[PDB]
Amino acid sequence: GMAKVKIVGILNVTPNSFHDGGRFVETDKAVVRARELLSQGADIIEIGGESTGPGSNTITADEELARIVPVIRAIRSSLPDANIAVDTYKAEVARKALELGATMINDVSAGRADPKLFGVVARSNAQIVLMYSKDTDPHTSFDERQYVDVVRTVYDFLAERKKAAMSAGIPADRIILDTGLGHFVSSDPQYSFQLLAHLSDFQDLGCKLFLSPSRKSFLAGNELLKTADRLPGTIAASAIAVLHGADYIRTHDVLEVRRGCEIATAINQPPER
Amino acid sequence: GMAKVKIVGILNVTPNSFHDGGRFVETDKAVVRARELLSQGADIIEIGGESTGPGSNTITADEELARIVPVIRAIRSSLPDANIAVDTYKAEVARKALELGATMINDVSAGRADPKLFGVVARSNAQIVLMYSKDTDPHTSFDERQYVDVVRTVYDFLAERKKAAMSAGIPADRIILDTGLGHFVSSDPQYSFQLLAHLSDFQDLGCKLFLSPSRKSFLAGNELLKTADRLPGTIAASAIAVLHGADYIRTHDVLEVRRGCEIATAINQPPER
Ligand SMILES: Nc1nc2ncc(COP(=O)(O)OP(=O)(O)O)nc2c(=O)[nH]1
Ligand SMILES: Nc1nc2ncc(COP(=O)(O)OP(=O)(O)O)nc2c(=O)[nH]1
Ligand SMILES: [Cl-]
Ligand SMILES: [Cl-]
Ligand SMILES: [Cl-]
Ligand SMILES: [Cl-]
Ligand SMILES: [Cl-]
Ligand SMILES: [Cl-]
Repeated sequence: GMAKVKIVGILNVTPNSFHDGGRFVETDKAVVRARELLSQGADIIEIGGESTGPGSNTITADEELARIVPVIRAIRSSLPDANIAVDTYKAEVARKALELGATMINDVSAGRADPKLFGVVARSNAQIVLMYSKDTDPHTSFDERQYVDVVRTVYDFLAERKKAAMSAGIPADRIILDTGLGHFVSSDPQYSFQLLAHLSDFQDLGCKLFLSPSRKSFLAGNELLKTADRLPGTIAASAIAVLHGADYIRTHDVLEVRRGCEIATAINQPPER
Repeated sequence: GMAKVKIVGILNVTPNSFHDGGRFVETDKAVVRARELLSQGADIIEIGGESTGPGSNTITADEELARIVPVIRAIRSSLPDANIAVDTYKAEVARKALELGATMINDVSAGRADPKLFGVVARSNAQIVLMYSKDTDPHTSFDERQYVDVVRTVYDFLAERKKAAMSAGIPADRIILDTGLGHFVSSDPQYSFQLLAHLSDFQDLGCKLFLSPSRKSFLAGNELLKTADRLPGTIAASAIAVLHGADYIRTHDVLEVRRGCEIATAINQPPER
């Protein structure tokens, strides 16, 4: 029987008032959202303290740890079975995250931002998700980047990042590959669609596949739909991704995306003979 | 550029009180639903007066025409551009439907229930949709029918129904094939999934493909979801169907299914070179 896709629930820690204090309130609400993520069917709770999309702000390592360290401590204290991923590109944030018990590190830079992040992951058993980004900056930008063949560019990029991660001590069975979607690839939505169509081409690299459509820009369509109207598109994009080899789906709509991806897994399942 | 999938909006005419009178009220509401179907993006309005799923009731031809004849007359009077399909298996209902201006006839029996339906369609330019059904009765039944290979059984069935429709005078470019889904195939949901997986195998028959996941039984999943919770599953099933060759998608959720299927069409679209 074909195994299910693992749903990665998103849990971003963004302070209400970015002044001093009031973080105890923000930690309490983050545990509430994490419990609802689990109750909707999420297999992994991805805690991140720094947004990396276009228009996002760069935050220091001290501020990043100030946001996620209380959250990880609270979740692993009351929900010790829940597997936790941490969305970070700093080696210092990853080190403290792995000490607390995080089992996965999502690096939007694919180890490029902090040269010491690869080794910190290697000295553990944590898995790492290398995502393709059109920019060296982990904070992607609004740019209608064009490609002669986006599939070859992303394939060759992830191939050399996997080699760089293996040379740092991370085995291939602990490396997860993310072709990137939306603005990370291009503000031209055609290239996110082409990557979804040829997702199975990346399985030759021998690593589990990680994708996050999650109401991104490329799901706007001809109607120029905004975020509130992208749920049908993100269900279809995530389902077709699972049909084309995606092992992880990172989304904000855990309940609906899991139920849609469950249909894709059932379509991929041959009969019981 | 790859053409879009044509969304078929469902419009069932079921009397409120099945007594005498009050049909003028039911005709007025049916035009309202038809306008909303068009405004959500439906390309065809499918008007049917007889449900054919399990537990449905068999109605006479006089009653069937009593329900749909005022509806078709009202829609084609105020919305003369709207293309109209009629869900019927009776040659008499199809004849009156084609005279009023219907451009498509959806026959759940694939011409088996009324031997004269094929010829009535042939004396017109209307397209016909032949759907596979496990039962000779157009009203399908609750039955966990098993198959050695459901794909071969449905393929050979549609192949001989197409030959029977061509021998009756209907050209191949006016024949649309529906493998059937849900209870029409089997109350065992595995076979609807296997048909979706191998939908592209039916393109060898040389006809446009017609599918209607539309919150059927097989989308219940392990959670045993009921109809209200099947919208994510029906978006994923319809999108994967379009990815696998479906030219028509018949649904109740026109707005969401069209937006999800639009993502599938964009994934199927190769770059502009
Ligand atoms: N591995 C991976 N990580 C990511 N992190 C952030 C975002 C930003 O996308 P978005 O859907 O807007 O999520 P958020 O609202 O948390 O920024 N996308 C990815 C992604 O696509 N892949
Ligand atoms: N060609 C075709 N015709 C059909 N007519 C009725 C139903 C019944 O399915 P359902 O989703 O329950 O629609 P309704 O609520 O109108 O009965 N399904 C099909 C179908 O799958 N294919
Ligand atoms: Cl290039
Ligand atoms: Cl390649
Ligand atoms: Cl956006
Ligand atoms: Cl059999
Ligand atoms: Cl076959
Ligand atoms: Cl049902």
